[PDB]
Amino acid sequence: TGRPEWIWLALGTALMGLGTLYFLVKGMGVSDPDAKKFYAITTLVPAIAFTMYLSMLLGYGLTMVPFGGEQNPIYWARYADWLFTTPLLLLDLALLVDADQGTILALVGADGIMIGTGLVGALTKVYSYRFVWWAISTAAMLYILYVLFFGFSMRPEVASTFKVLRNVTVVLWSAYPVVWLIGSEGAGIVPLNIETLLFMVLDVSAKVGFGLILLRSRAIFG
Amino acid sequence: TGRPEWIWLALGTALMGLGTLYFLVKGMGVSDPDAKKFYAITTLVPAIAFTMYLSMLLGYGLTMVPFGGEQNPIYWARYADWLFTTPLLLLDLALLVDADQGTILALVGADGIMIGTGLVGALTKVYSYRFVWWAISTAAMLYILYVLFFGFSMRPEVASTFKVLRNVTVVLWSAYPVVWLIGSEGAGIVPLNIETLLFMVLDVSAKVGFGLILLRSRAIFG
Amino acid sequence: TGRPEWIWLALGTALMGLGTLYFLVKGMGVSDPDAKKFYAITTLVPAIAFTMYLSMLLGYGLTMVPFGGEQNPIYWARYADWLFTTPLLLLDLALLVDADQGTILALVGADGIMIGTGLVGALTKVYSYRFVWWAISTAAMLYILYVLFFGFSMRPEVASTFKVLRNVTVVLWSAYPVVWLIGSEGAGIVPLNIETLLFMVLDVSAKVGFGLILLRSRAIFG
Ligand SMILES: CC(C)CCCCCCCCCCCC[C@@H](C)CCCCCCCC(C)C
Ligand SMILES: CC(C)CCCCCCCCCCCC[C@@H](C)CCCCCCCC(C)C
Ligand SMILES: CC(C)CCCCCCCCCCCC[C@@H](C)CCCCCCCC(C)C
Ligand SMILES: *C\C=C(C)/C=C/C=C(C)/C=C/C1=C(C)CCCC1(C)C
Ligand SMILES: *C\C=C(C)/C=C/C=C(C)/C=C/C1=C(C)CCCC1(C)C
Ligand SMILES: *C\C=C(C)/C=C/C=C(C)/C=C/C1=C(C)CCCC1(C)C
Repeated sequence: TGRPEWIWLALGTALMGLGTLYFLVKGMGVSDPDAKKFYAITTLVPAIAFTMYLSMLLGYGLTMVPFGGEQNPIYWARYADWLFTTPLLLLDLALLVDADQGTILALVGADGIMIGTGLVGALTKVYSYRFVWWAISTAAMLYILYVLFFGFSMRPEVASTFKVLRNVTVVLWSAYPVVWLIGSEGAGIVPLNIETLLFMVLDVSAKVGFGLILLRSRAIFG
Repeated sequence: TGRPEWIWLALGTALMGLGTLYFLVKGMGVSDPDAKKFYAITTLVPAIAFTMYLSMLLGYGLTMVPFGGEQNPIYWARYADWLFTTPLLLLDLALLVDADQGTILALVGADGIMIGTGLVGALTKVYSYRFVWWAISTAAMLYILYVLFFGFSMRPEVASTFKVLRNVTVVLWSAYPVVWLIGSEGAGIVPLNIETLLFMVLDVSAKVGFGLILLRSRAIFG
Repeated sequence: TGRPEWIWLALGTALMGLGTLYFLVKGMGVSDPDAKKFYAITTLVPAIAFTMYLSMLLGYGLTMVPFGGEQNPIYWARYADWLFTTPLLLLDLALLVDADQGTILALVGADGIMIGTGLVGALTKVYSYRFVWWAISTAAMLYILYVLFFGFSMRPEVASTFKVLRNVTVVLWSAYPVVWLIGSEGAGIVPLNIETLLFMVLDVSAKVGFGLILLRSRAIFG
């Protein structure tokens, strides 16, 4: 359409949907309860992402926020996505290592704060304050990464899959705050169509890429 | 008041409240933990519905959405209701059959998508796109119905209650997308006071009717 | 800033943050899973409260609501806080007594209704109706207090800590509806800077005060 970034929202919509369908199919047959648990969280992730990608594509998930002397296009639908899919991704990890729910509770609530403060920042109309929220959200992200490495004898099946996925997580996830900082939500350094591409590549990799590594491994089974 | 559908929102408010009070009373005495679990989910359902019915009655849960060349009255409070009560109803079913949480996870997330996409559609200002969201929401509903029948040796107590409730669920729930399609959110075929009546009858049956069948059966006990 | 209540929002921000940091530090070392579970819920509470306090301080968590012939400043961010932290506080209590999840389900859903109806009332533009929602929210609160005393052989460690915390809860929590009634959301009896102070003292006591009593006791351990 009339938004130059439309193409990347369309690609992302498409990629998230085919990823959802693929994992849906693959999960057909599965009766292993544990595996059952990874399939559900892992298919749901790009399915949610599919709908929020679509909502951005169709314009619904877009709003204008005034700040720094301009009317800025903010895709808020990203935070509706992440709010659910980021804890679910952390859920895949906790289960994979069989995390005490006390740690799961810390991960999921730290995540909510991360995203919730992400969202507040996205929509705050006082230019400098946006970066205050970014910082707090970053701190929660840094806490989550802390736990990923430091908050955790696992079955050797689980170990190599866990370490890979954790590696993929820290590298991908750590990129989100940077893109946010220099893109349209932040200093306005990198234009919106480029930011959206960046987020499209991270989003598909962190959900569909992450999911293919998880789901093709017997780490997930009994 | 000045809205012809006021009477059905008042009736629904009333019926949901007396249903809540009745189940509250009935749950008095109960110490069976399992039964405890069905009473809580089952009383909470029309209690939430009570407040959202009230919010529509009082006008709070109503908003105007512009599309197809008119200003359309959309009761958004329905989705605030369903968002919580529909997974809770699916929760009553999963527990009753002792569903693996992997399936519960699939049901509850598919439900969120259903309602969440329902809501997006309700509020989208591009007339044709509303039906895109309707379709996606319908697909999630069809998936849920799939699991209800196909996603599941149960204690014979549970079986006859389960089958009845599942039957009631598929027939009632399948009616919601139709009403949405031809009523005010959709093609505008059936007027708002009639749609609201339809939704009032489905809502009370699916929550209070469903609940009386559940709660008068020993299916729920130990 | 230009809002006389700014000082109490700043104090509260500060106190909630240092409380979060303190509990974070204290939870360092902890490997007891159960204790793990109380630390996470208990640190998360003022961390959420910290961000919502900040959001009010910075003006984001503030909105104008028209009613009774004036434009009223309503801090909605309080309900975004309570929505998560009040069930979490009830969670600390249920676990401490090892509540059946059927009761936990009743507590947490009754809480959601309480806060959710609190919020509807806060934002309703029909002056008299606000007090209808207040009443319904109060009823849910009274139900929760009912369960706290009546909805529940515990390990004697847990007992004296439980009774104290429950006492602190009933007295603090019962004060919130009163402040709401006579303050700016309600009859407008007590000015906003005074209400905000009241809420700041309750909030810190119910979260940080409550948490210090909980976390310095071996009630939380194995
Ligand atoms: C059945 C399988 C293997 C995959 C099909 C699912 C559908 C979606 C695309 C699959 C690709 C996943 C790769 C994850 C990681 C990334 C680094 C990809 C970045 C995305 C950008 C475009 C790349 C091309 C593709 C269209 C596959
Ligand atoms: C104690 C018991 C049995 C019930 C009282 C609870 C209060 C609410 C009404 C109970 C009725 C439930 C029937 C569920 C299914 C439906 C098909 C009903 C459709 C509703 C429309 C009006 C019907 C009349 C009533 C006011 C009972
Ligand atoms: C390490 C410890 C003991 C505490 C430091 C955490 C930081 C925050 C303040 C701690 C105080 C908690 C008291 C809870 C109950 C209340 C009745 C307090 C009402 C608050 C108002 C101001 C009181 C002064 C303070 C700044 C401590
Ligand atoms: C879609 C899946 C991913 C995995 C999205 C992850 C997003 C982060 C980890 C986002 C982080 C942010 C931070 C740390 C700073 C404020 C802005 C963000 C919300 C983008
Ligand atoms: C209140 C309890 C019920 C049981 C409500 C159920 C609603 C559905 C199952 C609603 C479905 C929708 C779909 C499938 C299509 C888009 C519009 C709806 C949200 C009405
Ligand atoms: C921050 C922790 C607390 C413990 C906040 C508690 C708030 C209540 C228990 C709030 C109750 C309300 C009621 C009962 C009546 C309507 C208005 C309120 C939402 C303030």
